[PDB]
Amino acid sequence: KVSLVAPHQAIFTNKEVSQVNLPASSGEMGVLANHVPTVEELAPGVVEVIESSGTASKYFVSGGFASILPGSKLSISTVEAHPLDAFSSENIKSLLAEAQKNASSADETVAAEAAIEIEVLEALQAAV
Amino acid sequence: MQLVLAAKYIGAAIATIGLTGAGIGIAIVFAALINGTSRNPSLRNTLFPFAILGFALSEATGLFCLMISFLL
Amino acid sequence: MQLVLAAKYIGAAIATIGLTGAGIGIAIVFAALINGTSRNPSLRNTLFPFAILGFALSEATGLFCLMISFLL
Amino acid sequence: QLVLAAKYIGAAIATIGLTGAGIGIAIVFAALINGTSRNPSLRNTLFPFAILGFALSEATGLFCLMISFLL
Amino acid sequence: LVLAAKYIGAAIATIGLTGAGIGIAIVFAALINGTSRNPSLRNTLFPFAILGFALSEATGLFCLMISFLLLYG
Amino acid sequence: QLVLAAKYIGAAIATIGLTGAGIGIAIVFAALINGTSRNPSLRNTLFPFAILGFALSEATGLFCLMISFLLL
Amino acid sequence: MQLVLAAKYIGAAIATIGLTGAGIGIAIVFAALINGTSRNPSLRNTLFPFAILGFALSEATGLFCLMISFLLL
Amino acid sequence: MQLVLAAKYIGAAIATIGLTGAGIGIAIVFAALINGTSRNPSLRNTLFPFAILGFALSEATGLFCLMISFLLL
Amino acid sequence: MQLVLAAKYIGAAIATIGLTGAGIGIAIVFAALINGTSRNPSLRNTLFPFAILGFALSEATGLFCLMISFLLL
Amino acid sequence: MQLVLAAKYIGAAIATIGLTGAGIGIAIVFAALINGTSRNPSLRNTLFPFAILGFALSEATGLFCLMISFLLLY
Amino acid sequence: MQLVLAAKYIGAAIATIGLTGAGIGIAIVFAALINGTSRNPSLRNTLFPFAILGFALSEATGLFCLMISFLLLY
Amino acid sequence: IYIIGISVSLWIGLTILGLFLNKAVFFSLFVPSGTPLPLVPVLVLIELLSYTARAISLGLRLAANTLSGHLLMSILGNLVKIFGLIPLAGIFAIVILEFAIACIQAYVFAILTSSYLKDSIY
Repeated sequence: KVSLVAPHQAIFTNKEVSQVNLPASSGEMGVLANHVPTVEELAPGVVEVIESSGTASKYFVSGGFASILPGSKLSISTVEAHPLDAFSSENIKSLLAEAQKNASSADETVAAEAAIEIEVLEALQAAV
Repeated sequence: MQLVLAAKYIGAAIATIGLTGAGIGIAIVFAALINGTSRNPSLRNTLFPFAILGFALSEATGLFCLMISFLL
Repeated sequence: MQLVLAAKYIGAAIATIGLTGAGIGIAIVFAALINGTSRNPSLRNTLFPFAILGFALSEATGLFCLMISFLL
Repeated sequence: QLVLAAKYIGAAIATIGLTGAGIGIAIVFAALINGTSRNPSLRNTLFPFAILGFALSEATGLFCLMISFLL
Repeated sequence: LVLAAKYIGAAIATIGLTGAGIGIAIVFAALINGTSRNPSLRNTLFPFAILGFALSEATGLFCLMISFLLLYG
Repeated sequence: QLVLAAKYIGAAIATIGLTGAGIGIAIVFAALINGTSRNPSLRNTLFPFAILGFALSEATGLFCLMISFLLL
Repeated sequence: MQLVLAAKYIGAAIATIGLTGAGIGIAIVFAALINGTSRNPSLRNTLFPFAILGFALSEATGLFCLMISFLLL
Repeated sequence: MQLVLAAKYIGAAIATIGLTGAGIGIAIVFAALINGTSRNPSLRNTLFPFAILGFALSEATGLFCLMISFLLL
Repeated sequence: MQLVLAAKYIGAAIATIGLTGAGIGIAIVFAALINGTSRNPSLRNTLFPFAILGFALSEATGLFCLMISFLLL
Repeated sequence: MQLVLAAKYIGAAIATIGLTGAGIGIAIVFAALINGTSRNPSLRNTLFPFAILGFALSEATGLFCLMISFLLLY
Repeated sequence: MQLVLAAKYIGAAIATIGLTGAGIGIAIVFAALINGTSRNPSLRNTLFPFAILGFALSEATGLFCLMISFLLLY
Repeated sequence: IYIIGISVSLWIGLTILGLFLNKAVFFSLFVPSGTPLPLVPVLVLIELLSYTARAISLGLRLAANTLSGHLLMSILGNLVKIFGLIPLAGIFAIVILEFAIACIQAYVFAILTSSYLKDSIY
């Protein structure tokens, strides 16, 4: 019973799931059958949802807010949710190398935006 | 003997001070099991095997300390 | 026997120091159960069985230590 | 004079157990006061667990004070 | 031996003051932190702090009666 | 002899209660300093409970010190 | 041999005061492992190796302190 | 005479047991003030007055307990 | 002076019980500063001045209790 | 030498009171490492290296206190 | 002698009670450093300099208390 | 083994104190900076004083590990006089913990020497 609705398509939609592990801001917590109401912020990690047996679908979420209801409902609202097989290893190295050289090189919000992009690209490349 | 009888009563009383560690050990595992079971579902499983096995290890300090007090 | 009578009264005082673990042990399981029953979910089951069984295990240290103090 | 001198020490060292009974009444009340402001454990519900939980923690202090005053 | 044991009875019995002194601060810490969460002010948390402090202070008053009785009676 | 030597011990073991009174002023000040930054418990409100709570916690140190000074 | 027999009985009781650190050490490692296992899914292996190895290290203080009490009795 | 002289050295030793509450009390108030200052914006004044006044009240237990030890030695 | 000589050695040992409050105070103040510095960005000054000043106040109990033990030896 | 033999037996048992700090110190470092390993993603080394070095420093208090108790009885 | 020799052996055992504060101090600083390093990325320096400097201040209580116990027995 | 372990550990502690004094002569001696305060020279329980306490951990660990292994003589007389299978399972865990303690003790010496070499060049 999950409600992983993004801003482009619906993943879970109907209540037909068992377990789901999504990387939150505090730690890598996972929802079971009927989790408690712990609506916390989701970080840029991997949101895998185990479907009964070993039919889990690894969905690399870009970060959101994993809200849990008290009636056996888990609403994982994220901006982008793509699979791990939809990313290339050669194209991911170009964005991580450009963000490291642009950090601490100017002013305004140019140096602050490069630090957040380098941390999210390093976590997705290590989970291949 | 007067000296042997006085040391036996003091040995059983000084050895009873170790009940604070054994009494708080069973409450420490029970506090985490009561708060952890509300998240679901670690009541009948998952944390059920850890609560039974964890309480037996913490209770070994109270049974070993009580044997030397009754034998003195 | 002046030495045997002096050690009998002192045995019931040093053995009573273990009440700190048994007294605070019953409150540690009740504090985590009262703060978890207010949100997800109730208090008539689930946590009700763990609070009754958890308080009986932590109270065994106080009853066992009191028997050696009254028999000396 | 050895039996009379041991009677005074039997009630002084036995009073050291009041630390667990004194702090136990405040530990159960601290969790109930912080949890009642989360809406809406007021009438009954949390009131029955706090009254029954305080009596179980106070049983250690009443049992330890009986052996000290019996000398 | 009887007069020397009366002075030590009022000193070793004062070890129980650690539970009564820390109990007044444990109940006051949860009431002060919970009152700033909007809006446990009038009664509610204020009324339970006066009644809850009497149960924690009962251990200090009962332990002090045994120490004062050995030095006077 | 026996009465003069027992007067010095009546003020030494009775001073062990300063740990509860000394840590009580810090436990109430830690919750008041961390709670005042949550906006905006400053004037009164939380200041009245911290001032009244510190005087009640300090009563254990003043009451235990009266028995130590009366026998020394 | 009255002085050696009186000091031998007090050695087994004074050395038993260290059971508070060894008894609470097994419950401190079990409390963090029970609360962390409910967050999914550090159960089979992974985090099971640190909990099993951590309980044996904390139990070394209770076994070493009990050897000095049994040798003097 | 001889019994009063031996009790004077032991009177200043057992009375120093109160240093655990006064020593740890100065660090308990500083731990909450250091972690709370970086939470925006308990810095200038506000929390600075309670930390300076709270540290002097918690340190009064160590100075009062040390006066009875120095007077008997 | 046989009773006064034996009480001088035991007076310096029982007075060292205050090291538990002073020893744990240096770790309690350092735990809040290390965990609070990673919250962005309590590093330069701000929390650095309270950590140096707070550690000296908690360490005053260990130096004051050690002076009474060395004076009775 | 009845006074030296009686004081040597009590010295080995009174010095064992320091095992509470060394015994609980190994469980304090293991509780933070077990709860922190499940928060993603330090498993191999990183946080595992501080647990081995932190447990050896906390156990030095129990090893140093045990040497004074064994020297008085031997 | 006699009373002087018995008080010297008992002084080294009673002075070892201070190891509980120094032994648990190494575990309290290591628990906050291991749990705080998982927030990304307090590794090189920063948290490593405060943990090494903070452990030396907590260990000064155990080393200073052990010198008074070893001087009475030697 | 007990006398050879204390003598070999004392020689390693003198090399750490002698190497720190040579590096603090060609680039002054900064060490701690400060925060507009004092009382830093009285707390000299590190560097030179830390070498005597760090080297003593290797010798104290050998005496504690040998005491647990030598306690089998007292337990063998009671088991050959409940079932005796509890002593065989408990002795196997102590033998595995004693062999695994050598890796943690050797890693503590390398971690302690790494902090002294980095602080001497800063």
